[PDB]
Amino acid sequence: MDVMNRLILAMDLMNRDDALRVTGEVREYIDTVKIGYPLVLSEGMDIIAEFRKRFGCRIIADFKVADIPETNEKICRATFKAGADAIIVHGFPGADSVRACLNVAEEMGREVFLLTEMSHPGAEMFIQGAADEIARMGVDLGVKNYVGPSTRPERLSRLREIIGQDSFLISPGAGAQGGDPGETLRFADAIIVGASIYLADNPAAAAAGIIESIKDLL
Amino acid sequence: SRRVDVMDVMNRLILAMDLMNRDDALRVTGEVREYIDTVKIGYPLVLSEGMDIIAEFRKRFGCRIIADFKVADIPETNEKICRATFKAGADAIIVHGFPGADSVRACLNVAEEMGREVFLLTEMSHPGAEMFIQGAADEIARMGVDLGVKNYVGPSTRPERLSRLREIIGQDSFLISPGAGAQGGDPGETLRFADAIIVGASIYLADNPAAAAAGIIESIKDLLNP
Ligand SMILES: O=c1cc(O)n([C@@H]2O[C@H](COP(=O)(O)O)[C@@H](O)[C@H]2O)c(=O)[nH]1
Ligand SMILES: O=c1cc(O)n([C@@H]2O[C@H](COP(=O)(O)O)[C@@H](O)[C@H]2O)c(=O)[nH]1
Repeated sequence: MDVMNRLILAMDLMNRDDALRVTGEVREYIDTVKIGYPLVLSEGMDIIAEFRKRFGCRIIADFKVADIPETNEKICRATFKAGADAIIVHGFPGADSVRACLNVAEEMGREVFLLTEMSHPGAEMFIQGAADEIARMGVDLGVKNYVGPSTRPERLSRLREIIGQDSFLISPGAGAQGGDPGETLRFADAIIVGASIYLADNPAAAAAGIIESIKDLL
Repeated sequence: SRRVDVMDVMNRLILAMDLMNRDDALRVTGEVREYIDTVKIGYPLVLSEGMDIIAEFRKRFGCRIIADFKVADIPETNEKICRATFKAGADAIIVHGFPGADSVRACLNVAEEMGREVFLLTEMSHPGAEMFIQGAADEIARMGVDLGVKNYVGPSTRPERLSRLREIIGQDSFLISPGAGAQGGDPGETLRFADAIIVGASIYLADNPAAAAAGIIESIKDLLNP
């Protein structure tokens, strides 16, 4: 997919008015919005349909789907019915769980993003040791879209090595968590940015500033 | 209950209510209410009908509600998810252990503040669980013990693993177990180790869900009470 300015907004405000207002402020800079459970649990799945309709943007549902295959299927169907273009799925529950999501996405013309390694310190306990194998499992499953950590560019490089140059890689952890936009974009196709933008005094200025800092990579 | 300090679950049977429309979900839950007082509500129903389905279940049935949200994000996002869930009236939430201790601790802190419970999911019931989760499961359980977790989830499909998990978490912990029924787990064998079983489709897709629940209860009657 073609993400404008290589920048995806993580819209984790939990109030519909604040979420709509802030997203509107940065819409000229960003055409791809990640909506997760903080906003969806607070305002309902209809918020995905509303965002796509109002903003004419791509919506990635960040649901970190992590259940058994049959439940994963139900979650994916509900999510795509609401109009999401893509869904983020954990790889650690294994290949049948991921395949269930891939099957629903194929049926409905949507994409699965496989989360391979996470950005937070706790990721080092169990996920990091499995991450290379999760990525390889994704390759064998036919996964073309992946998520890996801005906070560990050496791990992004390794992930890129496994998934190849044609796969799409997006990366959270830039800004608030300490990752650097420019360094992350050496390996990832796009960065995900949340609080650095949505908690800024001027979200538009924050977005513009991030974009200026990576201007030569656009 | 098996101990005075653990969650009392009527008939050791928790309904996994994964129907995806309000009318069917309310009907089936109402039909089985004389057998079951504890309902696990997950994303299939919540995404379809909204978090206010929790409010409706509390109103109509007064059942204990476990929000099966398999929380599996970074600590900051986990906190937001737990806050929204308990704000909506859930009694407890289920959290993955695979993302590590800081992510689990975030959920425990919210539960502590809000006077609710966290269940730690240690090993899963489906075959895919063997690829990565099973190899980490003993360590995930020990992590739970180190963090002071009292409530755990482990697989009905593998009682030999439940035996081991019960060893790690001890007799003073509360353990519930999905995979009984549809996925092939046996209720009686599972209840050797688990305090309660979770059952979904073999009840909610039955021609007569009440009859299905009653049949499960009859099959485990020697294990019921207290
Ligand atoms: O490994 C990961 C995977 C994520 O989806 N995320 C998500 O990316 C976003 C990061 O937001 P922020 O820029 O405010 O740190 C959050 O929505 C978070 O849940 C993450 O931080 N790390
Ligand atoms: O390891 C696990 C953990 C679960 O929460 N579950 C959940 O338990 C329920 C099982 O339902 P069923 O009896 O229809 O197989 C589903 O809601 C599923 O998401 C599971 O099956 N295995």
